[PDB]
Amino acid sequence: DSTTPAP
Amino acid sequence: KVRWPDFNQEAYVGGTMVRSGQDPYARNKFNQVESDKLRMDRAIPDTRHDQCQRKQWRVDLPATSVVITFHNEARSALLRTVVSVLKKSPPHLIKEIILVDDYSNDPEDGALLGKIEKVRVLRNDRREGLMRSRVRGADAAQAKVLTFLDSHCECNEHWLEPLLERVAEDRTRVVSPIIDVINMDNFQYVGASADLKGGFDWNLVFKWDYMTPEQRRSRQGNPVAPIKTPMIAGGLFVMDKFYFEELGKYDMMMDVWGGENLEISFRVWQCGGSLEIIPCSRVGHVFRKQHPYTFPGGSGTVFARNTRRAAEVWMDEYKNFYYAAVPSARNVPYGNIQSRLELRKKLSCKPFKWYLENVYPELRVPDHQDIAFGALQQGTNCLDTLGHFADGVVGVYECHNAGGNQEWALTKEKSVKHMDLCLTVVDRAPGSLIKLQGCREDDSRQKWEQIEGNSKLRHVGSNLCLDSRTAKSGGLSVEVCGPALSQQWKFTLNL
Amino acid sequence: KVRWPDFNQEAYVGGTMVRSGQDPYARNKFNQVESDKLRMDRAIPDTRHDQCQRKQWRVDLPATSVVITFHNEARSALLRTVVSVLKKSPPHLIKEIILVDDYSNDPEDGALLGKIEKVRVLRNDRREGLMRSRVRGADAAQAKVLTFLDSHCECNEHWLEPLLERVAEDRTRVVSPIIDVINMDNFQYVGASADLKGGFDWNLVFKWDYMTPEQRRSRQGNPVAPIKTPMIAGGLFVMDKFYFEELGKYDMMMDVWGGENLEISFRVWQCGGSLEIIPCSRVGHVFRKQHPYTFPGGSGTVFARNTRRAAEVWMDEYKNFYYAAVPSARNVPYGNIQSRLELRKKLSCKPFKWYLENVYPELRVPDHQDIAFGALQQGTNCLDTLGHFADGVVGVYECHNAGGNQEWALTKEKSVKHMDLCLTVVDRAPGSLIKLQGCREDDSRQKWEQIEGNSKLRHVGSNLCLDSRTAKSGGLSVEVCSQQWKF
Ligand SMILES: CC(=O)N[C@H]1[C@@H](OP(=O)(O)OP(=O)(O)OC[C@H]2O[C@@H](n3ccc(=O)[nH]c3=O)[C@H](O)[C@@H]2O)O[C@H](CO)[C@H](O)[C@@H]1O
Ligand SMILES: O=c1ccn([C@@H]2O[C@H](COP(=O)(O)OP(=O)(O)O)[C@@H](O)[C@H]2O)c(=O)[nH]1
Ligand SMILES: *[C@@H]1O[C@H](CO)[C@H](O)[C@H](O)[C@H]1NC(C)=O
Ligand SMILES: [Mn+2]
Ligand SMILES: [Mn+2]
Repeated sequence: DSTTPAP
Repeated sequence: KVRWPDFNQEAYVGGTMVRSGQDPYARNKFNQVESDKLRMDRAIPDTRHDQCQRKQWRVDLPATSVVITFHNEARSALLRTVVSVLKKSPPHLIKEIILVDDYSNDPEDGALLGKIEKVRVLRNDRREGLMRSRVRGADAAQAKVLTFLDSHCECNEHWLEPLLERVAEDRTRVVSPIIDVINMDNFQYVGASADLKGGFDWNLVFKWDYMTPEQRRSRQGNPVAPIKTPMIAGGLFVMDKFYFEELGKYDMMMDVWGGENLEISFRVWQCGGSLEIIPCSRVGHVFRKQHPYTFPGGSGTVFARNTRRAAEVWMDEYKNFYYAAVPSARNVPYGNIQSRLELRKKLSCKPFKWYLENVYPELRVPDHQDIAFGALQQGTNCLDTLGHFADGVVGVYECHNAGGNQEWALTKEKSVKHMDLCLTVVDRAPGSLIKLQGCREDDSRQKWEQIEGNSKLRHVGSNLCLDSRTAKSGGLSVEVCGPALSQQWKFTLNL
Repeated sequence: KVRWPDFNQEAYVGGTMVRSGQDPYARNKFNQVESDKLRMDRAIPDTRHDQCQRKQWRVDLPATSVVITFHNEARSALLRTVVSVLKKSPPHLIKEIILVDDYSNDPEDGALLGKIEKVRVLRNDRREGLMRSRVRGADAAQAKVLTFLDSHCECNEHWLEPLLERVAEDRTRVVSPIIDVINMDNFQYVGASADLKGGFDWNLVFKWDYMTPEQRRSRQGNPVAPIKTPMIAGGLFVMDKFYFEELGKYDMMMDVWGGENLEISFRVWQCGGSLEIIPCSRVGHVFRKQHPYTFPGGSGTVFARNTRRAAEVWMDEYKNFYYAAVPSARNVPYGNIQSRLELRKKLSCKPFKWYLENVYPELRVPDHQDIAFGALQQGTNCLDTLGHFADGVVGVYECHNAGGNQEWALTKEKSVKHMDLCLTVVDRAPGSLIKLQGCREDDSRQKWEQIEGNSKLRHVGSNLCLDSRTAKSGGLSVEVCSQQWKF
């Protein structure tokens, strides 16, 4: 499931 | 071979452009029309701290081989990653750029870029995934130091020297830049916060933590010093090549995408190295919400398989907290892990307990005999101390996932506790407010039990359930067990 | 002289009882009917950590004089404080209990208790307040060590030995028990948390801080070890008597109800001593919401006077942060502080900057140039990051006063910031969402200004104001001047 999240 | 400024960007990108009227997000899950407008070497703001903009490093730094893997990347974004490397890095520190084409539909995406100075392209003849692709890149690398980047990044001013400086001084450091944000809709480059460290909850999904007030205060004398991090994001890092080999590269049986970052972060820390984030090094990345490519069969399952391979090798008994957060993962087959286990023995790695105590102490860990742990959720609200202390009432606020006043456990002694305070039934009369009091293992007024498929909390020996109907006008109460929504409560981890 | 168990509690308490139908909170601001039901030596739960209950306590320790001041205390509560001392303490460690009657309406409240073993009573012939009353007690004390308790406390098992152990080893330590809660409505005794330290915000009102996760983790190997504290609550502590004298007792010109906890905490730390909380020592206290007695000056005004006298002597330039939080205090006369200043010189005390760096580093100090600080309120909602980071939207949730994602500042550079992130006008078109981005003084997209009597936020150089109408369906937006915001 979901991608690497944003800093 | 062509020097990058002589490369014909319009010829390369043009031909794959978004056709008239078509959806500009479909191919890449970011706005290709906006990406294609940009010059290959477009100017971006300098997001580095003031002190970086004059500071330094040594004068003989080892050169690096830059490895970039891609599968059906947008031409404009790939070209721009490559030229940001060539333009922003001192030439003598770039040995080569190795492009690993991981079975893209069109082999020309990669091959056309082989004309550019220092670019070598390697095409996988079938789909291999980012882990096996990165390793193919690393195996072909000629330089002493490896650099990995995703295929939609943009390097900023003097991004490289601060990274190399660290590994040149100590080859057991694995180091990353602060990762700036390239917006997936408009492609604006946005400076990220420098006060973050990498981390994760017990579901083993990567997340960003703010540093503690204590950590920030200890850095006031040098605010651009390296930041030790429990975990790297995973796509952008620099590592001594031989150290990468000795430590076991990556686990070759992980597929497609996810959580090789987890695996390598545990392995480095447990086996004697360190992980750092380097504030003076800035690189932008196109963060997106969805994967644009296929997973044989299904991203959910592949991510869980990969994650299991990491947990079963590195986490010892603490893997059971992962399975408490993601119980469906127990049914996912993960294959043979023997050579990874033999690798751990051969390297003399410390146990995961050591990692938690010394590397990630701020990850909150359940007591071995806890029945449940985490937040206590009702809809989008969470059980909250309201900052109260003993003899105070308790309430709800919107769940914030920051822990603190929304952190609780259900203990072996059947108490619902925060710190050394426990939910206490001070009065059994329906409608009575409950209070926080010091936990007393004998005190029967503090005993609670889950019921109805772990969906509610009943006071042991009674027909009273925890109830939020009074929350905003006094606090949580005890009420006769019944079908109301205000009596629904779930812990985030269930043992 | 009578042994405490032989004392006739019903005779002592039973005239002064709440008459039929009358308000049981009026006299004391706690429930007197519920207090009067209790036996003078009623059983209370042992709230100590497991490890405390196994320790065998030294008893080869210096004895103490216990000083208890009171003004119109409920007979049942005062008796109970005295007997909890006599019952729970080894007899040889109690030299005496000195009751300082601070001009109670009825002198018999105190005098009838003088029959009890070890009890001495001192009556002030006019109202003096707790600071001068405590000093009168201390001056009369015969023992080497002083113990102070409020007149509505209940000592628990082996409360005293762990306190005396500390000051016997090092006389510059001033030590307190963990203070359990005696509920002001039902009088149940409730175990307090052991994970607290004392502290204060810039308004100089005492408050309890949780220890940090880091502090708690360091203590895992000895969870009942002394806790160093920046400040004591003030009413329950043990101190070497000669040390109390040498350090300047209390400021004799403070009145009624102080301030004095603040003053003595600063003085001890700055002048070479320490403050501790001792987990194995447990004593209950009737916490109340209002004072039941009169204040000639204040209470608002007397509290500010006393607090002034502390700030002006001990805080150096940092007093200006107190006045920034409580500007009305600048108009409150506070009298002569000369002998307190001469005391500070004479003792060679460190500056307040030292105290902040070394004793209370976690107290956040607005070394400026901030225009505003805190939560940004709209009705019952607060500006909230939603846990988002750079390039994320921003929103509202209900105000929780816990800080964290609802903490913001308006800087000298005119930016609205959380950590190193700033509210950024990414697009000037009305209805555009704003985003969080790394702060740059430059970025004119990050500049904001208060308007209309600090009731709204306008984007500098535009006719755009911060607007919540989009909050639950995208995030906060910029809109032509839901636009009400207050720090
Ligand atoms: C549990 C605790 O730490 N309580 C402290 C809290 O006050 P409290 O909020 O506990 O106020 P309180 O009225 O209980 O404290 C006063 C104590 O001194 C007595 N008294 C009071 C007024 C007076 O004019 N004469 C007199 O003798 C009173 O009867 C009681 O024994 O903070 C104060 C700061 O000033 C004191 O340090 C208290 O001990
Ligand atoms: O099967 C794959 C999946 C991903 N990638 C590459 O691995 C990098 C990381 O993937 P992505 O950017 O999809 O992950 P995110 O950064 O969003 O977590 C990108 O260069 C991808 O093109 C690849 O080469 N093969
Ligand atoms: C996010 O983690 C994944 C895990 O497969 C990849 O390492 C990807 O490259 C990461 N993205 C960033 C920006 O590091
Ligand atoms: Mn990526
Ligand atoms: Mn009191």
